[PDB]
Order: sequence, then C-alpha cells, then structure tokens
Amino acid sequence: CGGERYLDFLRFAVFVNGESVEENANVVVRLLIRKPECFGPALRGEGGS
Amino acid sequence: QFLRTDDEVVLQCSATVLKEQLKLCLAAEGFGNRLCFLEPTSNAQNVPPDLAICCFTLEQSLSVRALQEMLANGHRTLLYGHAILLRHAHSRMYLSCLTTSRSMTDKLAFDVGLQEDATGEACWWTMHPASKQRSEGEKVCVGDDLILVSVSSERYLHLSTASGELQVDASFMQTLWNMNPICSCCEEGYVTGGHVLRLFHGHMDECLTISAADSDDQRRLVYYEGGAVCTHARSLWRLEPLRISWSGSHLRWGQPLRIRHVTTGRYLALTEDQGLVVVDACKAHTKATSFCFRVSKEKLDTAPKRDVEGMGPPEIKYGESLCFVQHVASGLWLTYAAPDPKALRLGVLKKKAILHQEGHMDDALFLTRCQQEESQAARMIHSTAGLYNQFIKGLDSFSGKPRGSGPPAGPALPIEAVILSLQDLIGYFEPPSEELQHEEKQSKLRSLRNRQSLFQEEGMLS
Amino acid sequence: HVLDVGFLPDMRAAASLDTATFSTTEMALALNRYLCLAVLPLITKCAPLFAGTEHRAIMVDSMLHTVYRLSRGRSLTKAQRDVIEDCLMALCRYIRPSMLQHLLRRLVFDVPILNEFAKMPLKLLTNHYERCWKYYCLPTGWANFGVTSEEELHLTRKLFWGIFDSLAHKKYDQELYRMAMPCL
Amino acid sequence: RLQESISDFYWYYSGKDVIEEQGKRNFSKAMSVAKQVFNSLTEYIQGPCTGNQQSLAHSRLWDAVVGFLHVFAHMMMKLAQDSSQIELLKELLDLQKDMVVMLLSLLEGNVVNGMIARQMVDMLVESSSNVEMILKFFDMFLKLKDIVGSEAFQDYVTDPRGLISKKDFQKAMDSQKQFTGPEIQFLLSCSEADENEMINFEEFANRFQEPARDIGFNVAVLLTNLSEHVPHDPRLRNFLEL
Amino acid sequence: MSFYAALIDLLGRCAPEMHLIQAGKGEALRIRAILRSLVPLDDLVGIIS
Repeated sequence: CGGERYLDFLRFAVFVNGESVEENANVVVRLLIRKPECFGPALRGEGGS
Repeated sequence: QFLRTDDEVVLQCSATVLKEQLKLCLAAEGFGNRLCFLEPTSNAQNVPPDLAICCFTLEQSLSVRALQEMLANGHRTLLYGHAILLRHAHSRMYLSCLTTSRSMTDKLAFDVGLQEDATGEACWWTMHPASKQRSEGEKVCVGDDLILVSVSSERYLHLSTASGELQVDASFMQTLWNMNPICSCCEEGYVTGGHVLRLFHGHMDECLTISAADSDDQRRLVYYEGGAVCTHARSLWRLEPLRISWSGSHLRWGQPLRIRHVTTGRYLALTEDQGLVVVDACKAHTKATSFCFRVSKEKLDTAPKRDVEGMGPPEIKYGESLCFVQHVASGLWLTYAAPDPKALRLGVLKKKAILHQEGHMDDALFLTRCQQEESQAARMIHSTAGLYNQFIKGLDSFSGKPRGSGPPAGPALPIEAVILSLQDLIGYFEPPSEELQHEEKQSKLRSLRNRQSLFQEEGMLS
Repeated sequence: HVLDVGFLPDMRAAASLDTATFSTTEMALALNRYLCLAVLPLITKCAPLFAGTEHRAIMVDSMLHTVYRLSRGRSLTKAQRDVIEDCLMALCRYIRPSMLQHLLRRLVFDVPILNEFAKMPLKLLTNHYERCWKYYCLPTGWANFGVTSEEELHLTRKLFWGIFDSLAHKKYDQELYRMAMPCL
Repeated sequence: RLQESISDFYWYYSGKDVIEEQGKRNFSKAMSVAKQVFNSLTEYIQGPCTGNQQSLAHSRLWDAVVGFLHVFAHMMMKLAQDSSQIELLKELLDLQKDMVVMLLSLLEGNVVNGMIARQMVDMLVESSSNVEMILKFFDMFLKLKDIVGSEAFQDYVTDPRGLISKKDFQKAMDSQKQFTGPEIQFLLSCSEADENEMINFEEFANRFQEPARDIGFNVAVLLTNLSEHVPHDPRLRNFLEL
Repeated sequence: MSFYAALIDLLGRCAPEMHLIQAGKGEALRIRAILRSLVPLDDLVGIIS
C-alpha cells in the first residue's frame, strides 16, 4: 500500500506527456536498480525470488 | 604509489567463508573458457598459486565522454570516475561483461568473461572509489580497494557467495576490489617474475632440459643437453618470487623464489634424498622448493634480508650473469653428476643435473631470454594437455560400462570447453591468406611451421 | 496472445442486464486493443478467427452495458481495420452479417457495419473467388438495400448515404441456381 | 572541479565542428570566472609570499593547468576555422594570458632549483602533445603578417583591385616555403570565401596578429626564465628548439 | 498486485525510448537490455493466464 501510494507520483512524472523523456528515466531506473530492495524482494530479492 | 597507465596490474579481494579471512584473486585462461574464475592466494608459504593468468594490464584510462566520442568512430595516471580497458596479457583478450546466466539467480546474472571485445561497448569498466575518505577526481593510489562497474551492463563487479560455493559475476551489488601492483615498467636486459628463458651451461650450445614426454620416467629426471632442445619447449622454465604483490620486481642475487616448469607446471626440489626431483604444485611448501641465486658457489653468510617494495635494483644481464644456485634448505649446488658409461656417453648425450654438495667450477649458467609468443604457446600446451587427459580419462570411466536407462556414468563429461578450445586451436594454426604479400606470408608460414614443430617436442599429437 | 486471451473477449460479450459492475474491464481492454489496430500478421486463418470476429461484432452490437461512445468508435475501428489482415477466410464472419447485420435495414448499429462491409467488394473487383450460398444471398442484400431504403425505411440523405454502395463484381447473364426463388 | 567540467564540456562538442550560440554564450562567462580566479591567485603571491608558493607546488594545481592546456589546444584549433567564434578564441587567449601570468608570478625570479621549475618541467613534459599543438598553432599562424609584401606571395596575386582570390593564397604559399598545406587549407577555411574572389587580407591579418603577439611574448618569457634558471634537461631542450 | 501493476505501468511509461530513436540509438537499447535482463517474458503471459 505504501509503494502504491508512491509511484503514481513517478508515473505522473512521465504519464500524459506521451513517451516521456530519458534524462529523467535513465536516472530513475539507474537509482532503482542500484537499490534492488525498492523492488518487491518477493520478486527482486537478493536471492531466490 | 599509484598505477600509471600501460602498467601490469592484478586484482585482489577478500572473503571469509570458514570464519577465517581468505585472499581471493581472480584469473581466466582464455582459450577453452571465455569465463573467468577465482584464485585463492593466501597459501603461498605452503603451495604456490598460479600467477600468470591473473595478470592483466592497462591500455587507456579516460572520461566517459571521451569514451562516447571514441565509440562513435599517452602515458597517464589512473583517476576515479574513469572508464578503463584491460588486456589479458597471456591470451590478449580484453575483459568484458557478458549475457549469460549461472547459479540460478534468475536475473541480470551476466556471467563475467573475456573475449576479443576491442570494440569498446562492454570491455570498458567504470572506476569509482571505495569510500567517502576518497572522492571523485582524486588521483588513485596503490593498495586501495575499489568499486568497479561495467559500461554496458552498469552492474557492480560482483563476488557471489551464491547458494553454491563462492562465485564471481556482475549480478547484484558491490565488492571491494584491490589493485596490487603485480609488476610495472621493467628495464632493458634484466629479469623479473613471470619471465621464461633458456638456461645455458657452458659458452656456446648446452642448456638445461627435461626428459622428453611419452616416457615412463614421469619426466621428474632433470638432465643437460646440447643444441637441439635449445629451440624447444622443455628448456623453458618460469620463475616467481615468494611474494604476491610486486612479484615482477627485479629478483637479485640470493633472492628467494620458486621455479616452475612451463609445460608441466611442476616445480623443482629435494624432498628427502631423491636428488633434483620435479615436484608437483601441491608438495611445494617453500623450503624444498625455495631456491635462490649465487654469483659463485663460495660460502656467503646469507644475510641478504632487505625487503623491497618498488621496482628495485637491476643487475642481471642475459649472457653475462653466469649464475649459480644453492638450495635454501640444504645449501647444495646444482651440477651435472657426470654419471655415464661408454654406451650412454657415446649414445644419447644426457647428464643428470643434481644439487651437488660442492659442485664443479664450470656450471656458470649464462642466459638467453626468450621474448616471444612461444611462452603463450607453452601455456597453451599445459592447458590443452590438462584438458584432454582428464577428458579422455572421463571417457574411460564408462568405456567398459554399457549403461541401462539410468545413471549413465560417473563423473561429468568435459565437452563445451574442449569444443571451444578445439575451434580456437583451429583458428590458431590456420594458414595465412593467399592474397597477402609474399614477405609476410613467408614469415607467418615460418611461424606456424615452427609452431607445428613445437607441438611434437611435448607430443601434442599421439 | 490472441489464442490465450480470446475467451476473455467472449466473457466481454456477457452484457444483457446482469453484469453492470465489471466495466473497468470493458474500458481497460478498450484501451488494450489499439495494439491490434497497429499490426497486420495472421493471414492463414489457422486459429479460430471466426470467434474473434464474432466477438468484435457482438461487442460493438452490445450497448446494453458500458460502452461510452468513444470506446465504441475505438472498437468500431478495430472491426474496420481487420480487413487488411484476412485472406477471405472467416466465412462465419462473412455470413454473420448475412444472419445479423444485412438482415438489419440500417436500424441503429448496422450502418457502420455496412460501411465496414463496403471494403470487401473493393477487393472483389477482379478477385473474391466466390462461395455458393454467400454469392446467392448478397444479391438479396442488394435488393433489400435497393427497395427497403427506397420506400420502407426513411428517405433521409445521411441515412441512404451511409451504405450507398454497389457491392457487386457480379456476373453477366446469371450467377446462381439455388432453390426456387420466386419471391421471399 | 571547474576545468574538469570544462573538459567534459569540450568532449561533447568535440564531435562537432560548429558550436551552438548559447553554448558559446555560457562558455564566455565560464572563462571570465576563471579569469577572475587567475587574477586572484596572482595577487596572492605577486609580491612573493613564499609559503604560498611552497604550498602551491605541493598542490593539485598541476593537474588543473595541464587539463586547461589540453582543452585549450584542441579548442583553439577547432575554433580558428570560422569567423563567428574568434571572439571566443581571443577570450581563451586572454585566459591563457592570465594563466601564464600566474605561472610567471609564481616564480617572481625564483632560485635556480627550488623545485618550481622542476614541477613546471614535469607538467610540461606530461603535457607534451598539447604543448606541441599550441606551439604549432603559433609558429604556423603568426606568418599571416610574415608573408605580407613577400615577393613569392605577390607572384600569384591575380587581381588588379587587390581583393585577391582564395587560391592565390593556395598557390603562393606552397610554391613558397615556410608554410604547410594543412595551414593553407585551414587558413582558407578561416578566410572569407565570398565565392573565391576577395579576401581583404589586410583586415584578415589585422584581426589575427594582435593577441598572439602578447601571449607569445609571455610564454617565450616563461621559457627563457625556465631555461636560464635551470639547464640540464634535454626534454626541455626539445621544447626549446620547438 | 496493484503495487506490481503500478510498477510495470511506470516501467512501460518509463520505456527506454519509442520508435523514434530505438532505430537510431544503442544507449536506450542498453536501457532496454538492462530491463529485459531483469524481467523476462513468459510470466507476463502467465499474468494474462
């Protein structure tokens, strides 16, 4: 519920402006993959997930 | 002080597994496996670790904008935040990140290896510092650990203590990566660790050797010989000091080390009373196998204990040194035993080199460095033979065992690595192009003709 | 993907007076069919494409629950743009208008379907290797279009102009001899 | 940090040959900033504060100035091929002027072997390629006033009006020596083409010869100070004869 | 499932490019490569199932 309360913000960063930008998206996904715990660790955990 | 460019560097890291810290170096053979593997090095006092495949070297340390520019078409010092190109000094394959899975991580697993990836998309690796005490733009030093990330996969060079044993990849997260100055800019006409050469007794044509292969004597029986094996693989033997870092320092007179035979990968020693036996690389605990140099076989007090960190003093010239050696344990000096009847004397000229109690006053081993691809050849001999013998032995495991619909054999079947190695050797020994100019064609067919011959001095056919 | 999905469009046809709450699915997959508009694979009619076409036709026909006319236009373009992927295959989809839509003399919704059916005769000029009963029935389509639209249905301009088309790569002397057709 | 950012700015546009106007406009203020900084660092030790000098010698200033020179050589070489950026070129020359002024006042007539000339020598030879580039720049393109009035330049002036073509400069300066065809084609790149009829070479030489004089005098002054206050370095001697 | 739905909707709206530059670029295809190395197919179709 917290992460769903988040990320509609980040969606709205890039949503209506169709096919949004890369200067934002690159840093977004880079910071995101650099912290894999921000994913569902049930999915993207440190091991079997 | 710091790693200048066009230098020779090795990786080093640490990982405790047994509630005991363990120094894990990294290496990769090249031929037969594009993948890399780890290298424990902590046990140097009781076993020598392999110290050629780990050694890589530098080409260029630049900005990523400069990287993006050179992708679209001098001597320096390493800096943080720089991309870096590495070269595997043995196989000449540049080190990159790859697109393969292993250990069931089910992710961007990206099993690290090396290839001919001179195209700069993935062989480059972005440098960072390891801690907040350092920062970007700082001139990087020696001995500090580092965090290193790919350009193409932008994932940390990862040491995976996975569900299995310990493993390496660039899959998940950081690992502290050190850069030991394994070697540096050596000097002309001098020796360092890792070198290989022919060890010439006499003045004109006579040198060290070993028994030719396809012999039931196991080739533990060191001899001398004249001017035939002076162009073959047997008379080449590697050295390495007992250190890890700055192993490519210049080794001086009376300097301790081990000596490896390049082809068999075996070491020399006196175990109990068996003479100069060629010991394997497990029973090699730096007393039987530790040897030094001697200007003459006279008694010196043996008080040369003066540790060095840099390049050090060069002294040893090739052809003028005329070295001698005493075993550090027993003190006894190398000499031919001069055991030979009339039949063996008139027959095959073959002495028996032995650490004599005093020796003769004509040992005087002047030297001829070999600075050639043939070192690479001999390492390929060792790797290929070590693969094919265990391969055929695994074949012989089930040879007299027609299975049933069940467990078919015992051990695994080494298949993929040998296939890769086979096509690699095919590309290695392949002829030159007919369209080329005559001169280079002649030089290259000469080179492979030599290499064809060099694959019979250690058999490589039978 | 259409093999795995296609029963879900079949569930989308469930709309008489009963569902009335799973409309988020209806507008959701109103927004996840424009990819099918973007693409024209699947010529050979291997899969049950009669089922998908009948789903599309009954879904545009189904106005008993949420449609929200913008998505009606979207689904209608989905039905219209499918003519540039078929190879004259879906005989169930070419006769279903004969059983549903061509029977309808421009009542409410069959006028867009007539405009959609107008595309196949544009192929049929020097093409459309005919089917027997389909080529028997489509002149009845022509006849009711040319009598009912004259004098039974209204005589409005936009009404008659909705399907004011020929739909005839017809023969010269005759085309068919079916069961005796004195009068319907 | 400033010059590091400037070098990252350089490598971006290095793929290009022409520069955008707002990029040049930002480059102007970025150079003016460093000009003020160089004037400041001069005014610390212009008037010799020796502890300042000894702290500076053990600083990271050397990396900064070599990176400055590395960007400068490539940038001025690229900049000089078009009229619309010679403003930026001369502003860079002004920055180089202040930088060499700092390098002079760092000495303030120093001792023979006070480690200052030595560290200068080290950064010089480490900066060899770009030193050669800028030296080549000046030793080539000063001569736009050398060849004025030369007989073997006026041999091929095929214009009574004197507004001569482009290729007069091509023919009458490779036929004539003390030039080089790269400089020829680069100069006519810099020249006003006007469909290859007029050059107005008086203004062409008037705009270009002025600031190079000042900066060449200052850098020659540096080199003479460095040669006199320390002999016995043949890498230096190479740079002298260059 | 709403959380992971918003995640994948973001990542779809955080596409590395569109048809403009995936033709004429590799860096955005690098981002696509990192993406596809993280998430595979054959489970999204499972999510349809």
